[PDB]
Amino acid sequence: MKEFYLTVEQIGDSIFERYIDSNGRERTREVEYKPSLFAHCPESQATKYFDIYGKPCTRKLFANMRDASQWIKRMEDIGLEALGMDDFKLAYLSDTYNYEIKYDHTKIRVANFDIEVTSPDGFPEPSQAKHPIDAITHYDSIDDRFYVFDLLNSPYGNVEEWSIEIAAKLQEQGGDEVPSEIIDKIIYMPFDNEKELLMEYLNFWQQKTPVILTGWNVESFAIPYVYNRIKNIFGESTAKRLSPHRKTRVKVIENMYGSREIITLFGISVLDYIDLYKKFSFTNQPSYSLDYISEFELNVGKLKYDGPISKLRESNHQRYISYNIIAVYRVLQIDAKRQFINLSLDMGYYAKIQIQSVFSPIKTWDAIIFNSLKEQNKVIPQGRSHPVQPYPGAFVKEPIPNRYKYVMSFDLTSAYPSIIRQVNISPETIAGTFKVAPLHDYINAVAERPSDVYSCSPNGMMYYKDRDGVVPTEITKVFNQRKEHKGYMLAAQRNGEIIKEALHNPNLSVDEPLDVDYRFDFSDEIKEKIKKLSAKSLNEMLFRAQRTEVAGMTAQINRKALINGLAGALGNVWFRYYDLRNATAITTFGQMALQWIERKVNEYLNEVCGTEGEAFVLYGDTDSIYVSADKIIDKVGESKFRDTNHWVDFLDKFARERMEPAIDRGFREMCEYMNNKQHLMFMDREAIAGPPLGSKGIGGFWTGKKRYALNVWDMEGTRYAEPKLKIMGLETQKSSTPKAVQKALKECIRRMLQEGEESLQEYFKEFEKEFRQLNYISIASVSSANNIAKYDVGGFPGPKCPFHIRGILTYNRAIKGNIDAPQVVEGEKVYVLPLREGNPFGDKCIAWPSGTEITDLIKDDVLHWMDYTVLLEKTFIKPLEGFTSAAKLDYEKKASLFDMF
DNA sequence: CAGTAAGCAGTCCGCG
DNA sequence: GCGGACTGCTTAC
Ligand SMILES: Nc1ncnc2c1ncn2[C@H]1C[C@H](O)[C@@H](COP(=O)(O)OP(=O)(O)OP(=O)(O)O)O1
Ligand SMILES: [Ca+2]
Ligand SMILES: [Ca+2]
Ligand SMILES: [Ca+2]
Ligand SMILES: [Ca+2]
Ligand SMILES: [Ca+2]
Repeated sequence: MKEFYLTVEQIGDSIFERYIDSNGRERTREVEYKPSLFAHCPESQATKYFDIYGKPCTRKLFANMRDASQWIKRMEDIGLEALGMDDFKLAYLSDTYNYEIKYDHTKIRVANFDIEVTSPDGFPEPSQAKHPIDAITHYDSIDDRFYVFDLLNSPYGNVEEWSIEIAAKLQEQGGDEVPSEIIDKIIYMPFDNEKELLMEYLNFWQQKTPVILTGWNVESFAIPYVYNRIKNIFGESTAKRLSPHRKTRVKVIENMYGSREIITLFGISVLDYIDLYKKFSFTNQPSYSLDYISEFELNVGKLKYDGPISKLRESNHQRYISYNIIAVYRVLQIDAKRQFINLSLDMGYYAKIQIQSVFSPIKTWDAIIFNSLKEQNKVIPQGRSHPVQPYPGAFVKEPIPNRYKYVMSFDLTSAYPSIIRQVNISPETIAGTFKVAPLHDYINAVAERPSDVYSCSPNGMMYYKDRDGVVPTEITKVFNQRKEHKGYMLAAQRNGEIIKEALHNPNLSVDEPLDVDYRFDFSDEIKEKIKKLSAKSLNEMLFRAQRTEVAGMTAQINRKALINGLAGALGNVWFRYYDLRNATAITTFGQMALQWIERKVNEYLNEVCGTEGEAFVLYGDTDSIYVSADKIIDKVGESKFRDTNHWVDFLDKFARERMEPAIDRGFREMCEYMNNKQHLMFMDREAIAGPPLGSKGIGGFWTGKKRYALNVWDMEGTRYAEPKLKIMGLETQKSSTPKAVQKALKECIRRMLQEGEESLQEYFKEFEKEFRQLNYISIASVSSANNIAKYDVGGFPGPKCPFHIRGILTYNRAIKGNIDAPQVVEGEKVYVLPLREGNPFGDKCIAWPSGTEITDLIKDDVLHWMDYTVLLEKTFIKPLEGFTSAAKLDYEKKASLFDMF
């Protein structure tokens, strides 16, 4: 097999590399890597190295990495550019793996661990590590085993051994329901004392040294806790054994407010699953507890126990251990679904970076572009300092707030990356500037043609047409990967809808789910067999289809994020190729394209309908248009349609056979006008939206920019078994809106769009009458809580104190002098409730940590004083009034003359 | 981390 | 009470 790196570090003048050799064995080597850097030189001097602009360079080979770093400094002191890859491990990987990396995940040791620490005096701070580690569960991907290290004797209580037999039993038998599929994979090790536990853990770690290290909050909790506890008991040298090269750094994490402490283990790649989830999941969650995320992702019940966690070990050690094991398994289950570890490996190996660098698109792109340029003996420019400067972004059309009955949407495939490729936007392809006219002159095709030689953006930039830039070249490769995975995602989705249909008529049989590849559209033979399956087999197939769809989503959406991050990186002062000329070339071309095509679509539709001046495009955002199809439907007449699916077909055909050719023609003209390198503006139909045939549903509505709802029948070629709501921006979509409120508002919207005014009034009336019964958590608002200290003035709200911070301060007073009460953590999320006048908390709201029950001390008082009226008005009624006035509907029946009888 | 646009909640305060 | 300036937070792209 081909070799691949596992980890790489620079330590002084050595590269330390862990790798898989040609026999699939793990090895470690220390290499005294001699880096090269580059300086411009005279033309008269023969060389094969040129910078990205074609100026000749001489290579400088250094005796060692420190000489190279010192040289960079002296070049700054002289005032001359020091060219080449200044991150020497990236140069090392590029030299050592000068081919596309084919990796084998089965040879990569992925460790997933979690620790428990009993603490009587509040949260056990990792930087102090003053309490014994009383349990570790460490799952090893190569052994496929959960290694359980269990402390039997502690100053906080001596306990009996954990029982695997009780662990396996149902909770209704008194057991812990540790899933049966892992029972045989548990290797249980009890210990008489913490020192032997930790010594054995370190010996185990030595034998099975993680390459990828993950778990839930491991970076901010488990790793620094284990490190510091070992440090405190044994000394530094012993704690450094967590690093295969015995090197660690205490690293400070700083954004804007405050700072925390993480331990960098040299030669390990830490991918904390919480950070993987935040970067790659594209959710915003009200809470990031593992119980909360597990429930959301896996539909598994909360891990339940009596009393506080600080008393759980002594009261029920059996359950204490079982829950530590389950917690480790839950992260593996989330990963089997979401496949974020697989994604990280793919992207890391593609770029040739440290795997943990996948969190940084700047570092990812820096390395991809470096490897690409190196191939052609080209030399990358030195990174420079730039002051942060604002620059313009997308255009968003102001919609007329209204109901909109029939709507078809279109938007550009991979808009920004496509602009980059079409225009040929790249550091080395800048050809010059032209004299710019106001944007509107380009939109209306009245401005002078920018160039007869170069490819242009309406921001005034011109680009070469003779050859692709490195940015277009590399962005295209990742775009193509994205496209392949999106294809699989969409096929899985369509296949899902086939199964849902079939589920209307399940067969009364005992049979099995078909063995099929859900990434490909089901053949006719598969469809026929599906129509004969039991409900059990169909449901199993649906679950499997949806799992495939999720896997495709992870792979495609994060590749989309990476390429979109390249368009962004051009406006990031930290990027090697930062250039506001290029960042603005992209955004300004986008504004033009949207408004250009708005004009073209309006002109086309006024033509087919025989009108003038009428606005068919009602909305657009960045690269999308929403076209009113009322007139199209009305031209055949609603009476002509057999059912909903019939008009959906008709509009689908109209979009494909009339709209898209017209759109393509308009964009080809724009490409010619801008003299671009390649026409790549592909604006495909997204949504077909409307009310159910013969209903009083309104179909859709807009309240304003980035705020709308549509009843959709077909999304990007997926024809739904049941209509789906596309809601953007409205409160149903915000993590800040109470759970129960999101649900009620969504049902109100469903009724509006599918059923009409009267249905809406029925549901509102019922919701208003019943809502006081809803669980307090389900009706609590949610907010991130930053700068708690800034607004805290002796425990009371300072000037301009935000509502949610006020709540926290209320909470802090209510729990003051309580060591065991959960503390609100700076920068984390809180639930927030309003309080009625004259409550014992002495303020108008309270907040507590999100994803948790409020502490029992005050729970009963919060419940007694919760202001249901304020809650209702602010979270439900106010947004609903916004929706209904926009749609010209009433959520309460108005008096009519019929009332006289 | 460190792409921009733009919505709504809330504070503070004006607005005769 | 609304709205304007402002802070805070959260989406849509
Ligand atoms: N998360 C993001 N980061 C940076 N730029 C973004 C992000 N989301 C959207 N954009 C910018 C770049 C996109 O090309 C453009 C249009 O957004 P959008 O339609 O969501 O994606 P897209 O056009 O790149 O992919 P798709 O093919 O799925 O439509 O807006
Ligand atoms: Ca725990
Ligand atoms: Ca798009
Ligand atoms: Ca599309
Ligand atoms: Ca059937
Ligand atoms: Ca779009």
